Amino acid sequence: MNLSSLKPAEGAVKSRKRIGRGPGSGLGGTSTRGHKGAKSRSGYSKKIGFEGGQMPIQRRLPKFGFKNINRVEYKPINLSVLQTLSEASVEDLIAAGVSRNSLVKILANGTVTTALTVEAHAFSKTAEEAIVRAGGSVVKL
Amino acid sequence: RSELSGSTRKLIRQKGSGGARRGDINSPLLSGGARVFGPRPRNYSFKLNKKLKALARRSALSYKAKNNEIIVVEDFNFDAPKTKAFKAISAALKVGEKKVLYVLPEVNKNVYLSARNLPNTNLILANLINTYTVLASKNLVLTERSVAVVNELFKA
Amino acid sequence: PKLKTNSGAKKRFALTGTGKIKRKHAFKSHILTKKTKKQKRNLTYFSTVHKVDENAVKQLLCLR
Amino acid sequence: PRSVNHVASRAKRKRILKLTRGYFGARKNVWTVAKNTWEKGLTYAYRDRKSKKRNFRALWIQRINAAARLEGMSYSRLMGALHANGIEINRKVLADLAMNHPEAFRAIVAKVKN
RNA sequence: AAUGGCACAAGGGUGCUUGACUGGGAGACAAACAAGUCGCACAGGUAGGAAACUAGAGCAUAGUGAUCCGGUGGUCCGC
RNA sequence: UAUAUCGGUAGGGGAGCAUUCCAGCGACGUAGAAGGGAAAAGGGCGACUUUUUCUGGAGUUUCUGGAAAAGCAAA
RNA sequence: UACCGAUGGAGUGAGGGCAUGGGUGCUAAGGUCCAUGUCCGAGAGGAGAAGAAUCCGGACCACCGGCUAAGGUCCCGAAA
RNA sequence: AGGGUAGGGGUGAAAGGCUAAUCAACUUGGAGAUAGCUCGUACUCCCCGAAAUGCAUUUAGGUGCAGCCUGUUGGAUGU
RNA sequence: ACUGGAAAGUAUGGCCGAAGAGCAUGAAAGCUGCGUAUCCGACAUAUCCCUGAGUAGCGCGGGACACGAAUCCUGUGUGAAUGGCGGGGCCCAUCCCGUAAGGCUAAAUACUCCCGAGAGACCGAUAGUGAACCAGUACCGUGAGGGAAAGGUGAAAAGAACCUCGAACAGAGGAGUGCAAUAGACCCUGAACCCGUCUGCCUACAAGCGGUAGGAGCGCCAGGUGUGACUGCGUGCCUUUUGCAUAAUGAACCUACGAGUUACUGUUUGUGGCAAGGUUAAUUGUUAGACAAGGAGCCGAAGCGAAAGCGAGUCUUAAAAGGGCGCCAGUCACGAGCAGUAGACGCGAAACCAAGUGAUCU
RNA sequence: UAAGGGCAGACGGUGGAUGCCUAGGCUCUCGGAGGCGAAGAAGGACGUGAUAAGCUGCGAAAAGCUGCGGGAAUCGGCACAUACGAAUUGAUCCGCAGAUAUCCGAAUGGGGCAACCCGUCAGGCCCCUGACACAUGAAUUUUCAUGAGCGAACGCGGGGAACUGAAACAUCUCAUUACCCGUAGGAGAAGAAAACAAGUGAUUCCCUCAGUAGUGGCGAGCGAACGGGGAU
Ligand SMILES: [K+]
Ligand SMILES: [K+]
Ligand SMILES: [K+]
Ligand SMILES: [K+]
Ligand SMILES: [K+]
Ligand SMILES: [K+]
Ligand SMILES: [K+]
Ligand SMILES: [K+]
Ligand SMILES: [K+]
Ligand SMILES: [K+]
Ligand SMILES: [Mg+2]
Ligand SMILES: [Mg+2]
Ligand SMILES: [Mg+2]
Ligand SMILES: [Mg+2]
Ligand SMILES: [Mg+2]
Ligand SMILES: [Mg+2]
Ligand SMILES: [Mg+2]
Ligand SMILES: [Mg+2]
Ligand SMILES: [Mg+2]
Ligand SMILES: [Mg+2]
Ligand SMILES: [Mg+2]
Ligand SMILES: [Mg+2]
Ligand SMILES: [Mg+2]
Ligand SMILES: [Mg+2]
Ligand SMILES: [Mg+2]
Ligand SMILES: [Mg+2]
Ligand SMILES: [Mg+2]
Ligand SMILES: [Mg+2]
Ligand SMILES: [Mg+2]
Ligand SMILES: [Mg+2]
Ligand SMILES: [Mg+2]
Ligand SMILES: [Mg+2]
Ligand SMILES: [Mg+2]
Ligand SMILES: [Mg+2]
Ligand SMILES: [Mg+2]
Ligand SMILES: [Mg+2]
Ligand SMILES: [Mg+2]
Ligand SMILES: [Mg+2]
Ligand SMILES: [Mg+2]
Ligand SMILES: [Mg+2]
Ligand SMILES: [Mg+2]
Ligand SMILES: [Mg+2]
Ligand SMILES: [Mg+2]
Ligand SMILES: [Mg+2]
Ligand SMILES: [Mg+2]
Ligand SMILES: [Mg+2]
Ligand SMILES: [Mg+2]
Ligand SMILES: [Mg+2]
Ligand SMILES: [Mg+2]
Ligand SMILES: [Mg+2]
Ligand SMILES: [Mg+2]
Ligand SMILES: [Mg+2]
Ligand SMILES: [Mg+2]
Ligand SMILES: [Mg+2]
Ligand SMILES: [Mg+2]
Ligand SMILES: [Mg+2]
Ligand SMILES: [Mg+2]
Ligand code: NA
Ligand code: NA
Ligand code: NA
Ligand code: NA
Ligand code: NA
Ligand code: NA
Repeated sequence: MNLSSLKPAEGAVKSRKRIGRGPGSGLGGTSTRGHKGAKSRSGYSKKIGFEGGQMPIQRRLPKFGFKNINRVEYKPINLSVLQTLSEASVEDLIAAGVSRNSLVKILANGTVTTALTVEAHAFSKTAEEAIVRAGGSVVKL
Repeated sequence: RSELSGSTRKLIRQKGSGGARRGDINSPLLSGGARVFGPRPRNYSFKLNKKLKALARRSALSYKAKNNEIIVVEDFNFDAPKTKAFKAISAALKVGEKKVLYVLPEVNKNVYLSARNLPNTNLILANLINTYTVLASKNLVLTERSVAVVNELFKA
Repeated sequence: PKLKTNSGAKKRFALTGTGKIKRKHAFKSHILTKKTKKQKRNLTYFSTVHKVDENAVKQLLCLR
Repeated sequence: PRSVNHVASRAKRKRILKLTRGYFGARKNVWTVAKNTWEKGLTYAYRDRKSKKRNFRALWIQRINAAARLEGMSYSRLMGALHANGIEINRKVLADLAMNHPEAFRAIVAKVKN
């Protein structure tokens, strides 16, 4: 193709819907709005959380809990991806190839099965036991 | 309606006059009234992914190569601007009938001045190649340095 | 303009792992000697928003 | 850009108004009146295409009745006899023979006169 | 209140008692939602009883009302 | 290829026509453009489209894609 | 032959007549309130003189072909 | 003849009279106030096709959620 | 050379090009004119020991801060310290940070009555400014104020000498000009409604939405076209309704005008690019919108718990899977649907408030 | 027999649709510039041409006067005009610099119903005319300098609604908006820690943080900052 025979992919562009333009289109007259009432008028809008005057669910239910400000949340990294990164080293904690100046916690879902010394901010007890069983070490710093 | 110059006074009293009820003179129903849902100033730019743009560029170049409109020529310079010399170059390359696009490695002011007045000729730098410009011309002419630049800068 | 979250909804609802809405049962604040122990424990437990009330709770939470 | 389809909008009306020639008074040329008249006529035409078949069958039956009474029978007796004998000539052909080929109608009647 | 149930009584007495329990809710009924109803298993420690067994209040169905803000008792987080 | 199906208001879905402008590719025009009158023909169907002639006396248009001040019978 | 899950878009939330079972009313109302069907609503065609829902019958388009329904066959008006 | 009293303000031998043919003022602006109300809503062909019920509501000619329609999908079950 | 009233058109054959932008010219011009690319050019006149007291702080009443009673401000009443003093969301202690009650300060930012040069998938005379022209004019009002309609002969006025009818150009018929006067001053084109004349057919015994389906005769020009004796069927349309020929609503008619649009943010979906990753924003560089940079940020990648926290587990428990929630391909765009915020499909109140104009009527 | 009528075609009338056309609008970009005025403004009144002036220009020197530079044959403005003149001893025109510049208007000698009436003191004419001066207020020591009024938006400051939303409404919202008033500049404001934070290092603006923390008849709603990336 050139500029003279351009063609979009099949089904990529669709024509817009145009209402209030006659009977044959199926969208004229009342123009998809029904007959009367509030919803038929220009400028009608739905009040969010309004149910006709019945007490809404967001007022019927109670508030609960609180959110801690200084919440230390770790990014989880598992043994399976540790072994995947190991199989193209034996000294992890690079982890940029991920995170971006974050705190990392090593978790035990797969298996290490290698001899690695892993440096991370946190480990689980199962993860520590797994890496030491496979013959590794932890640097919790 | 809010930008017309008439006043907001009720033209006729609400009841009793025997005609249609009327508000102010800026109504779209009245001759000289408001334009409803007319044009507003707009910005038509949108985003395409960089990799999508690169793919489109390479597709245009591949299409030119497959359809055999790419001619590689030697680099040339002009001591003084001269339209006749560029016309002769186009005639010798057999590109002077339809639209042609020459791709140059650098500015080459004398060459640009020479090609300025020719009607079916376009010039472009190698590093500024885009899909529209590549596709808009029947013939593509490259120099050796332009080929090197395009290969280095638009690969994969 | 960007959509604004409803403050009451953001104080009353929470998202679960598989995109469900977590909520607290509401009949247990101040008349509890009369009620039944099993009733009170079932109101203590954390419930989920009904499917018909979903997308309304989502509109309140800005479809999040 | 600004788009006003002046020529197409007028041409639609002119095409329809060529169809309302011959109407009475304002119904031929006044457009809202003329367009109103033309659509009601179209509903009539749909109905009358159906009614034309009944009208022509009734005319055939009346002509066959007269010719059969000339021959000595009635329509119902003649048609019963034809159906019993298995003659498949329809009422249009029978009416045409009765009006224009009385000898052929007579031979048909004589075939089932037994 | 009315209706349904009730002789092995669910009706009436005696003795001992506090199961008018703690951790609970396989599974159902009912239902716009909110609400509502019946009901486990097993563990801990008891009451009655020779034991088996029963006891998570009352023959059952009315006896109330959300959220927000406050009060009291117990036990994780902000400066 | 068969069978089945094809009345419809509110309403949902699908596929198209015309209009103004733009890009690319083609074209037409004082040996007569657009517009206006008359006539003829066409379309699974239709929105609409071609052709002939008179008036007219200078601009118009095909296809593919793009964008809308994108269609009136009642207020 | 299209019943459920999940999702996108709705409209409707003034109903009415007939038959059947009832309440109300006066065993009145083209009355009113429920229930079960049905039709009009949103349904053209045929008979009943002319009638929203009574009787027959669900219209893709064309036909100057044929058979039937309800109901009819002395004339207006098809057929004894 | 000249002058003074200015908007719910003036003036009223009091009628809610009069205040430039306007009175339980006029002009311009906020302003396209708001109107759960009435009216109106324009090209074409094809496929499908309702409801006028329940619950709640300062609710009853409005609206929310069910019920009933439609598009696209995955399951077997619907009559 | 051809057509033409007139070539810039078409067909040949040439030339210029740092100039093939444009406008004008009797039709559409790189080479007819003004210009354009490029280069040159100004007599002037302009522009470039001390350390801030009615303070810090405090009571009462208020205000501004995102905040509807910490920091900041103060009407009223009070009132220190000089290593000391202030803040870190109310108060205390430690710690940390700072040094009030004095002042000045460019840039990056906001705007367009005005001047110069440019542009538009903006309008094209009921549009676009109210205003293309006599426009804030005419007109209306005591006043404040409100507020129109109105463009086009022809290339060139060559804008019709003279004749005829007529009192007269009132108007016309000629002649003449001109490509054209049915371009003759209201002048390009010249539609509808509405109004006439001529020709063809029908019509004075006939009764309802005016059509529709049949069907002679007559009349025109070779199977077309006009009319329509006579026959069957037929209570307009819109809207609102359980239901409208309805004696419910609405329209004199025609032409023109007139009503789901756009922005942002979500969500679903069609189609795409990359893919365990996906994507840049503001902005910057080069040449002049394009190309390249820019990873801040956002989403995904692990959940459970109010939370500390633990983690394919976790919460509840003294403990038990006894129960709950979880384990057992995304992301960025383009097109479309829908939602919210904006006047948000259009027209329509009675009113409310602010600032002005009116006692020439009464 | 058509008094009249109906339908069709042709040809006219009216009217001004449509098509084509337009420098008249609309939205912007870039670069400048961002005032005018007591040396009298903006905006007006009356005049001014050979011939009445509707616009334009100009001001009793009145479609114009002078000089320098540019240029070289027509010019004497426009509303479909002629006459009569100017001009190669260089008109007209163009750039720059000058001259004149009535009356009103802040209006300023006093008044006043704008474009008018009436004056005083000195000076030059002869009841009456032409050139001066003669306002106020804050500075200055009578002299001197400034100010006043008008005007686009943007800035700062003083006052400050309501309709509306909350499906009623009073806290709240609309909104520290409309509007009134005062006052700068080419920009203004802010700005150099008695700061943020739990290491940074003055202001201002942009992208994020984030519809997050908070706030709220905890309703409708409102809504940061730290940090990070930039402009500077
Ligand atoms: K309609
Ligand atoms: K209530
Ligand atoms: K055109
Ligand atoms: K009913
Ligand atoms: K209630
Ligand atoms: K002409
Ligand atoms: K012309
Ligand atoms: K005409
Ligand atoms: K008829
Ligand atoms: K009436
Ligand atoms: Mg429909
Ligand atoms: Mg509705
Ligand atoms: Mg309606
Ligand atoms: Mg209704
Ligand atoms: Mg409205
Ligand atoms: Mg107003
Ligand atoms: Mg307009
Ligand atoms: Mg539109
Ligand atoms: Mg039949
Ligand atoms: Mg059918
Ligand atoms: Mg259908
Ligand atoms: Mg012709
Ligand atoms: Mg339109
Ligand atoms: Mg129209
Ligand atoms: Mg209702
Ligand atoms: Mg009802
Ligand atoms: Mg009834
Ligand atoms: Mg209805
Ligand atoms: Mg039906
Ligand atoms: Mg039969
Ligand atoms: Mg008969
Ligand atoms: Mg009274
Ligand atoms: Mg009066
Ligand atoms: Mg407002
Ligand atoms: Mg209004
Ligand atoms: Mg409303
Ligand atoms: Mg169907
Ligand atoms: Mg609903
Ligand atoms: Mg030229
Ligand atoms: Mg106009
Ligand atoms: Mg006369
Ligand atoms: Mg003509
Ligand atoms: Mg004409
Ligand atoms: Mg008779
Ligand atoms: Mg007769
Ligand atoms: Mg009624
Ligand atoms: Mg009827
Ligand atoms: Mg009405
Ligand atoms: Mg009427
Ligand atoms: Mg009517
Ligand atoms: Mg009408
Ligand atoms: Mg009309
Ligand atoms: Mg006649
Ligand atoms: Mg005519
Ligand atoms: Mg003088
Ligand atoms: Mg004075
Ligand atoms: Mg309210
Ligand atoms: Na559709
Ligand atoms: Na021409
Ligand atoms: Na004449
Ligand atoms: Na009328
Ligand atoms: Na006649
Ligand atoms: Na004076």
